[PDB]
Amino acid sequence: SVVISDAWRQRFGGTARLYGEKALQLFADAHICVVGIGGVGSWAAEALARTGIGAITLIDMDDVCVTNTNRQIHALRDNVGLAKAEVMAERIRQINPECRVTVVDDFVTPDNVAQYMSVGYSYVIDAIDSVRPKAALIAYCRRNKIPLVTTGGAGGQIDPTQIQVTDLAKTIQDPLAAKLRERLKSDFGVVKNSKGKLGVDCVFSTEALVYPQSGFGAATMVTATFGFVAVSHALKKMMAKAARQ
Amino acid sequence: SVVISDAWRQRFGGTARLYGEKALQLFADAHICVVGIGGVGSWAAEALARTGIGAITLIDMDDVCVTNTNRQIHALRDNVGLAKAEVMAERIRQINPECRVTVVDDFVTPDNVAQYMSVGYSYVIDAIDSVRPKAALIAYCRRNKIPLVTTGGAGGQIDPTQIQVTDLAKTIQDPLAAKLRERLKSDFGVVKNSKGKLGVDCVFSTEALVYPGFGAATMVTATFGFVAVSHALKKMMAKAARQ
Ligand SMILES: Nc1ncnc2c1ncn2[C@@H]1O[C@H](COP(=O)(O)O)[C@@H](O)[C@H]1O
Ligand SMILES: Nc1ncnc2c1ncn2[C@@H]1O[C@H](COP(=O)(O)O)[C@@H](O)[C@H]1O
Repeated sequence: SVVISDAWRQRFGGTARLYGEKALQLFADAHICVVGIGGVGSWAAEALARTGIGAITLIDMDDVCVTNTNRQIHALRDNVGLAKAEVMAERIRQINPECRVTVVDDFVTPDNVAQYMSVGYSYVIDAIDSVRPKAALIAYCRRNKIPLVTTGGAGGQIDPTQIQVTDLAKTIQDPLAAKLRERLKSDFGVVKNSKGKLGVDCVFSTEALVYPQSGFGAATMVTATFGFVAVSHALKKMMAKAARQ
Repeated sequence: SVVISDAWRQRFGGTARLYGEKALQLFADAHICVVGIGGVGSWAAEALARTGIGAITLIDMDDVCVTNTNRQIHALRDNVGLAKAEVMAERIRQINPECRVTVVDDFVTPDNVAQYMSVGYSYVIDAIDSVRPKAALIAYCRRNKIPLVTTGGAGGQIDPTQIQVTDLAKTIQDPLAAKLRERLKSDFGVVKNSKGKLGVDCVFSTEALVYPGFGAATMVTATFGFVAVSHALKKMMAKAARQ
């Protein structure tokens, strides 16, 4: 068990009062991986750190670009050109200097997924946009019963009150999730069971897509909320599993 | 009237692709006030900045405290003891150096609300927690037809998906909103109309409250702020539309 220090309780006393003391230790002992530190994942990383999660792995090899500014928490003038994962790690150490943060400066691929998932995470939050690796990550977590939550496309959306969680097989107005389902079947033989489910939790929105005005655009209000609903769903699952034990 | 630089178009290309060029220009010309830079308002200030809003005022007098860490974007070790509004202003300038950020290092009170509120804001986001000033700010904006969105209670809640916007008269499960309508009536004679509405937009959640000083979580308090900002932008855009 990670030891909760007096400074930890000052930082996260509001966490303890919301979720209880048992959950505070559960979160301090957790190890959560965020794959893709972008429009969804950067805000997922922020939320985990601010809810007293004791260890966080960040996996991404992209750098902060000026064009990230609309929707990524790490996109500031002074960060531009630095590695997203490294920049987010430094911000997490500012939120909670006792959080153990690991940076994997790499992309997940069908060939390295086993080694990066081999670590035994409490939860994986998949926030990547490229469909091939996303399918491979999902296929691997599902087969190995690794707790995972994924996200459909967060672009082309303006209403954060329509964001919610469903089985991946049952999303709508999400072309990314549809391509994902195709690739899961075609490359990994992962298909719907009899009850019509893939057994994979997906954050999506019922909102009708807003097509490019002036690729799809995006807004913090929506993309960040994707990440926050992914974190809330993961924490809730973790707590349910602990109580069940 | 703000001339959108190319640097601005590089920052907010994605904004333009989502809301359109006309909206982008409307946001660059807007001036939005955020009152209370806490678990709700700090994320609202952030969303405002990252959506290309061209002028932002922040009103708060409190300092960043370690206990803020669970739910406020400016709560970081090196910021502790600095004025929240100034820390947030500095961050906004790092998001968009061309943004015009004004810090009011004061609390809104029933005696200074007209002086601060009547600067001609495009929109006011009220994210204050104290009931009496909050009633006063709502009553003033509503009497003066200042576009306002207010936020109810964000603490004691774990489910960001239950957050919504409705007329302040129709909120449920929110004691802060209930106390506000009471105070509005008693101290300002602000009361429901014919249609049952008070004519005030309120961000609230239908979730039943979790009693341990409620706790709070970023995933919820931030989403209150994000939903306030999306609502304000929708209303401004709809008003622009209808020329
Ligand atoms: N295979 C991958 N592994 C890890 N991160 C990825 C991978 N593919 C894409 N990403 C990242 O996922 C993030 C997607 O965010 P966005 O551009 O905001 O949708 C970006 O930061 C990408 O660099
Ligand atoms: N009358 C007021 N005028 C402006 N800001 C206020 C007022 N009362 C409270 N606040 C701020 O509202 C914020 C509430 O945040 P929280 O404590 O997270 O609800 C804090 O940063 C307070 O300092």
